[PDB]
Amino acid sequence: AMGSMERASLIQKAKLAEQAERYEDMAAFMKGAVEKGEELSCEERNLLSVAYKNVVGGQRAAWRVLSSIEQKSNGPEVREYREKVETELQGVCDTVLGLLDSHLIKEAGDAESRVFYLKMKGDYYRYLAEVATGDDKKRIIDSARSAYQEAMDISKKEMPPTNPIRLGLALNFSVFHYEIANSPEEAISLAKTTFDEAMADLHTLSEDSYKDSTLIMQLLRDNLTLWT
Amino acid sequence: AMGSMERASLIQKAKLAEQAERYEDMAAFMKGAVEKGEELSCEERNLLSVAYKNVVGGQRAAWRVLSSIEQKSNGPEVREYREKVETELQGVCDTVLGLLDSHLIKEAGDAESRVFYLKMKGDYYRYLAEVATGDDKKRIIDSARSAYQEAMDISKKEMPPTNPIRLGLALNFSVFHYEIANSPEEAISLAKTTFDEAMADLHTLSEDSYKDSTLIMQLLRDNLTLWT
Amino acid sequence: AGSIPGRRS
Amino acid sequence: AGSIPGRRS
Ligand SMILES: *Cc1ccc(S(=O)(=O)N2CCOc3cc(Cl)ccc32)cc1
Ligand SMILES: *Cc1ccc(S(=O)(=O)N2CCOc3cc(Cl)ccc32)cc1
Ligand SMILES: [Cl-]
Ligand SMILES: [Cl-]
Ligand SMILES: [Cl-]
Ligand SMILES: [Cl-]
Ligand SMILES: [Mg+2]
Ligand SMILES: [Mg+2]
Repeated sequence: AMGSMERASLIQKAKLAEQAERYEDMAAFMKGAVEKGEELSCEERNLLSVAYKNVVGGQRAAWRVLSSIEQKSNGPEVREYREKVETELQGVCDTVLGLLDSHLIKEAGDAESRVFYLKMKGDYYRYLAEVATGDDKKRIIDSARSAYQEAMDISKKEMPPTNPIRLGLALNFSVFHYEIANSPEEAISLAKTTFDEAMADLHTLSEDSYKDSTLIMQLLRDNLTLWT
Repeated sequence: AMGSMERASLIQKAKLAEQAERYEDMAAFMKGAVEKGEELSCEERNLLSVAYKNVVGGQRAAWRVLSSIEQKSNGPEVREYREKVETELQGVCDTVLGLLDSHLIKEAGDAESRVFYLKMKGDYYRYLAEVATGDDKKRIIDSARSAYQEAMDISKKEMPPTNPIRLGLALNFSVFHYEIANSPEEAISLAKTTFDEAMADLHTLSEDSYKDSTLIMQLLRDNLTLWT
Repeated sequence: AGSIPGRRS
Repeated sequence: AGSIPGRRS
């Protein structure tokens, strides 16, 4: 669809779309950029993630509103409209997963890129799991688990405990354990051990790296306070 | 597009879409409802207006961000993307104007409905005027003026000076004078006379009508403070 | 300046 | 609870 636009122009327009808070456009520009077939830089990976996280985040919030109304109600309209939003959400998740599978993950050899993409894979299966009810729901949960686990294994071997991607991965995998997998103790354990191991490595960091690591540590702490 | 859905289901889904903050969906449901060909009730007119005002409001905010970047810049990408957003915005305004012309206005005989729709007509021509530059820009401005003027003439003959539709119309026409027509004195005069004539009629109102009228009077006052 | 909002809020 | 935001803000 964006096949006729230059890669650099798609990236530029994704940055403009973010500034304009046009996240659907942003996501379309970034999908076009990925489909050029070249690997993404650090900055470009963040544009891709920001775009789709915002699009699906809005769909999730709408699905939650509609699901609440539907549950209180229990004509067909609320269920029909919740189903419409759900199908759209699933479509976006499938699109992101398709970009990761064709071919971002397989071409990502550096630990930072590969962990980034596997964290995304876990997240979009997690979003699918939030709305799943059918014969494949266990399998969707396991797909999220498997992606997060591979990312964790690489991160623990290849990155310091304060690395922001490693920290964000652990944060999100802990949310998976608490909210999806019905494993609140695993969630609490992961968040605690992540926080403590990062704390012990902060002394190695510059001011700017310290700010990033402590920002995510505070999110881990905020969850621990909510969960305990 | 919504031709196979019942009118009542479209209205119900527009209300759900508003609760879910899905304003594009809201607008599509309300377009489908209008296209059933029946007149709209007071509540339904407000759903139609809310939906499109929110959609175009987001487009306007994005266009302003992009137009600012473009003006600071003065490759083709910023202009191209501003043009894309502009074309989309114009398309939505044309859609709303088309609903008003086919056939909401011509079937609206009561003063309240006819003023409501002519106020909308003025507003969507005003939004077109905000982005216009070509040979038709004077004509777009005059189309907004003409719609607002007809609404004003009816409102002054048929509604009390505290009527909220009459007040909102005067508010928006005053914004037209200030921001579009380069007539700040006309804008200030209209806002002042509207405010003062409403103030003098508040004694006739119930508590709930008083709250609505004073709410809009405060908006008139906020503009007067900004403009003077 | 400001035009009318779509809802009282 | 909360997952990571897309940007530091
Ligand atoms: C254009 C217009 C003016 C007033 C109304 S209303 O009185 O029905 N009402 C509902 C819509 O949003 C409002 C905002 C404010 Cl500040 C006051 C009243 C309303 C509808 C349309
Ligand atoms: C999943 C993930 C974790 C960290 C980063 S980042 O360090 O590049 N960065 C930019 C994206 O948004 C952030 C939010 C927070 Cl709270 C901390 C750092 C970042 C990117 C992706
Ligand atoms: Cl639907
Ligand atoms: Cl590679
Ligand atoms: Cl474009
Ligand atoms: Cl009629
Ligand atoms: Mg090229
Ligand atoms: Mg019917």
